[PDB]
Amino acid sequence: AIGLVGKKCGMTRVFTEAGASIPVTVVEISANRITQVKNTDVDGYQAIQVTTGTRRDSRVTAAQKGHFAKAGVAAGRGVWEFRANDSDLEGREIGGEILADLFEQGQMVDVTGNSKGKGFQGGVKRHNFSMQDATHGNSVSHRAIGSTGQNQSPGKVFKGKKMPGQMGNKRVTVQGLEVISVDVEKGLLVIKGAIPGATGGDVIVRPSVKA
Amino acid sequence: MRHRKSGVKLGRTSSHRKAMFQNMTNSLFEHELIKTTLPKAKELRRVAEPLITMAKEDSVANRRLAFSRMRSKTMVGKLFGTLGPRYQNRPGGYLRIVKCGNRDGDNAPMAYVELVDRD
Amino acid sequence: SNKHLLVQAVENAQIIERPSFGPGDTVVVQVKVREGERERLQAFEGIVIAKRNRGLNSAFTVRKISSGVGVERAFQLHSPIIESIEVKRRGAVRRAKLYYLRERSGKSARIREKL
Amino acid sequence: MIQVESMLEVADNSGARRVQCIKVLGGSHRRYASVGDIIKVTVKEAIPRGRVKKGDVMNAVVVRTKKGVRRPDGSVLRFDDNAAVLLNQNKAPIATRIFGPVTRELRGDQFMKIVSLAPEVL
Amino acid sequence: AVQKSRKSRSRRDMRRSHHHMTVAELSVDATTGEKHRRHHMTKDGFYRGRQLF
RNA sequence: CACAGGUGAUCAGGUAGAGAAUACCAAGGCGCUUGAGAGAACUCUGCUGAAGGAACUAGGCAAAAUGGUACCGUAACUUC
RNA sequence: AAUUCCUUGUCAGGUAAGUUCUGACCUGCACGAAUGGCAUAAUGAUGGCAGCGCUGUCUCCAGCAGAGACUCAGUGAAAU
RNA sequence: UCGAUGUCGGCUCAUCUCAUCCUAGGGCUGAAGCAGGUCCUAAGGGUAUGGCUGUUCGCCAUUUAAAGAGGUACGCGAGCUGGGUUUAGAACGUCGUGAGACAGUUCGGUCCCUAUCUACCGUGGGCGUUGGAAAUUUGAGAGGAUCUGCUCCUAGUACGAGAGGACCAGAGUGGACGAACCUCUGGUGUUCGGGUUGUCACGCCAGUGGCAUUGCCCGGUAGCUACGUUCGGAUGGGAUAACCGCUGAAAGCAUCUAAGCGGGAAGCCCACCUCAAGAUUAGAUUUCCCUAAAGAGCCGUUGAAGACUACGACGUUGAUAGGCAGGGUGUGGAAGUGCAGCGAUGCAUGUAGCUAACCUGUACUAAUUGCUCGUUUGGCUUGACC
Repeated sequence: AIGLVGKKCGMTRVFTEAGASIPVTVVEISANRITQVKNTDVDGYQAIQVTTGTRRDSRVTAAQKGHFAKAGVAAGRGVWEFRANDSDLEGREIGGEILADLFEQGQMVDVTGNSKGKGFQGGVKRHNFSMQDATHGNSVSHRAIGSTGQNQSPGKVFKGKKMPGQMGNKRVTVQGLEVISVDVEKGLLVIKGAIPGATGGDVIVRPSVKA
Repeated sequence: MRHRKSGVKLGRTSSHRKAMFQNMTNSLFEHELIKTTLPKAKELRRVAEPLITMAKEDSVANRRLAFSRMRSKTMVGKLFGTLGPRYQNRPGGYLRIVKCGNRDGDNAPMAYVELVDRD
Repeated sequence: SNKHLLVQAVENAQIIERPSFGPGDTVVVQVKVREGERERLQAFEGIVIAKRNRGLNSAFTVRKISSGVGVERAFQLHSPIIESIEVKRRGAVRRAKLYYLRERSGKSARIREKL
Repeated sequence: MIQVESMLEVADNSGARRVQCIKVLGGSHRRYASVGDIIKVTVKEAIPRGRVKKGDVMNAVVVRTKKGVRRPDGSVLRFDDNAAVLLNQNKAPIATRIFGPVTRELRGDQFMKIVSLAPEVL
Repeated sequence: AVQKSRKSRSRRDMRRSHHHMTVAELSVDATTGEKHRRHHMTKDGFYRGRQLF
């Protein structure tokens, strides 16, 4: 149930010999150093804590510097934790190594990332609200919300009403994506799909939960 | 949205913005030290430096190309006369921005734009 | 060349060699066709009216007039569907994209030869 | 991309000249019909003393579109007109001649005599 | 459109509880010894041991 | 109100143009007494738009479209 | 029918489908001959209906430009 | 309620009920099969586009698995519209001597409000969480999502006189919906490249620039984007509804029920995705630091982050931004010169010149070890241990 953290490198295509174009995305997979192994006895639950990337020393706090030093690993750009089980905590020891070898070609994986942020967005784009008449006497409410409720009964707006607000820039998971190719010497992970976020953003890849 | 976009609007049309930075570049080439708004100072680096780069090698085509973008035969002659063979060995960064506070009339952030090497 | 280093590796390993051709030229593209189980090569002759050069993402659209109605097909250059391309007539045009030929039919849908 | 109230050329020997889409079949709110999709049409112009009279309501198959049909390699294949071939009450071609090319999305069992009679099958 | 009752002076002042004045960051210039805003030239023109006039 | 309104007559440059239209200029006169940023939703005013083309709607409202000169050619009907 | 309630009268045409439209019928609730009858070329920013062209009217909205909106500095209302 | 609670319909946006339209599970059937008919359970999702008419409705056309019945001020005009109704003009029919009138008709006819409170959608500041800090997190809970067609095979088998034609199993391919994304196909692309009309200017020619909607036109990078691409709606667990039981007495029999043991739905609770310790019950783990420390903030360079914020990166021990270098992309053949031509122009030098936002690098410029906040071992009671 454990995965790895990567960085979105952009999209491309993979051509099959039969003459099909596969829309793929490239995920750079640096070393995932294991910074802590949490178990049911010390933490109440089993998980693996990993780090990847690098940070300069001036940008690493003393508390983090000691957290990494106990593991014996270099400070990464972030710290991510994967919920595991007894079978997953087999060869995973403190300061260990997690490469792209975790995945094999043809395996369905779950990729999570932060979506591109659109900022404040109206109901038309945020919630697929129908636009109102561009002509036919329509006043200054072309992309307006329309009605937001009923009359005196209930005399309020219900909670969860679809309205303008912040769009994107949220955690989003795409399921059922195939691993097109794995290359570990160069830290490659080619995956079929779209992978929420922009180029350069951190993405987490885990084995698919649907199965 | 504005993702990965470049350029300024500065509450002007594009024709006005183009003419305003042409005037600023000519003024900076003449006096070599001007005081302007900090957002304008930062964007002036993107219209004034590429003219200095192209004047590092002097030719009729380059001389005529500068005049197309500057429309000042006094500053184009100065650009290829002294500004060219002063930044020949300098790989960019021909001018520096120094913040100089706020404007009295409207409290706009001000900055001096100075050419490097004795402006 | 326009992308991150590591996407360029996934793209350089997939590059088919092909003769060079500009827009305006007449080309024959041999297209791999599979009926039920047998593979043959169908030919698509026509005028290159547009091409986008994007490395592995390169493409070119070819316009021919098949039995009255005109047909355009935007071939993906580096695709094993494209068996081969050969240039028959080199064209002499003044513009990357020949989109104006979609309103030209006969004696006006013709372009000068590059010699 | 054929939708209701869209005119299509007739690409078979049925006597119809232009037909208009009045329904995109195969779904409650199905919006568009591409090549290979069955539509309900009204014939708007017909040839004199033909098999189909002006004003009939019948079935047709879209055989080529101006929007174009995509291929697995990513290529698009566009035409200069939107054409249809008139069908039976059980959605079978009534054509003995096909005019112009058709695409290879008509391969199957019900549109085989449309592909065999087509001058060109892309 | 408009209020149905006047706001109390207490409620009006709670809206004013985020109304602060910005205080500039200052520094002492190495050469002139003068106080100036951080990352700004001194009133007589000195910034980071450099003259402007 | 230092208000986008109204207020009679006179003078009448150039290049295009039938023109006192229109576009760019002359003489002359101005930049319309808050600015600086940013470049969200939404509003206004515009530009472009795949495929379809009135399916919109009370209604083609709005928009789009047409647009010049010369020549050819032009129907029902008519009080000719 | 600018008159007809019953009424979306009936029949014909137009549309895939027409309470509107056109033609006709006459059963004129409740036309009718200078509070003029029936037509009528031309004319109308007149009412209705139908087409071609054309289109962001719409399917279904997208992108972009400018003015606000947002932030800072200055001045500083309103109804309640 | 008349010191004013805006009428019908449409648009937009909904929320609930179940007397259920579809899908799901059942009993009976005048249930052979396929299709139905009734009634029970069931509200999780879904539940058309048009022609006519101001219409709601209704008729009709074509679909669909289905085109549900209702409540919500006959939901919704400080959200839009304004066709009808219902002002003032005018006319017809009719009534009136008349002024006028008509749940008769007809043509025409100003829809204001910058949001204080509640509510809701987002996004912050403060304080608290038994010293402080950097991170990682558990999950009390909350929300989202929940639809379905067709084809193949089983099998032309069961069933049926034939016509026809399955349940239960399995494989695929869609439609509507949603999310993410921009590799592809396209759209846009007003600091990219060209063509071109008029005029003005740069002394003039040449070459360029201003203005005319970006003057117009043809293309087009990045980004954004759909109509493009990819993915999703689970076939699992638990307890149940109707319904069907097993054994079984009250009631020697019978009986699903009283004791006891089962099956059983798209429904409930989990399972998937997102949020979540202000869960004041304020949780947990790993480190770091305490005569201003660990850190945080200000400031600066900024970002596919963003209204302001917040969040992310960087600040010389540096690639954070701009420039610069080299590529790529786009445009399509610069200028100058030469040649051919009377000339317009064509050709060569030369796939040239230019090239936004792209890629990779590079300290040239700008990111000043400056200031502020934040301390000094963290109360007491009890128990175990020491």
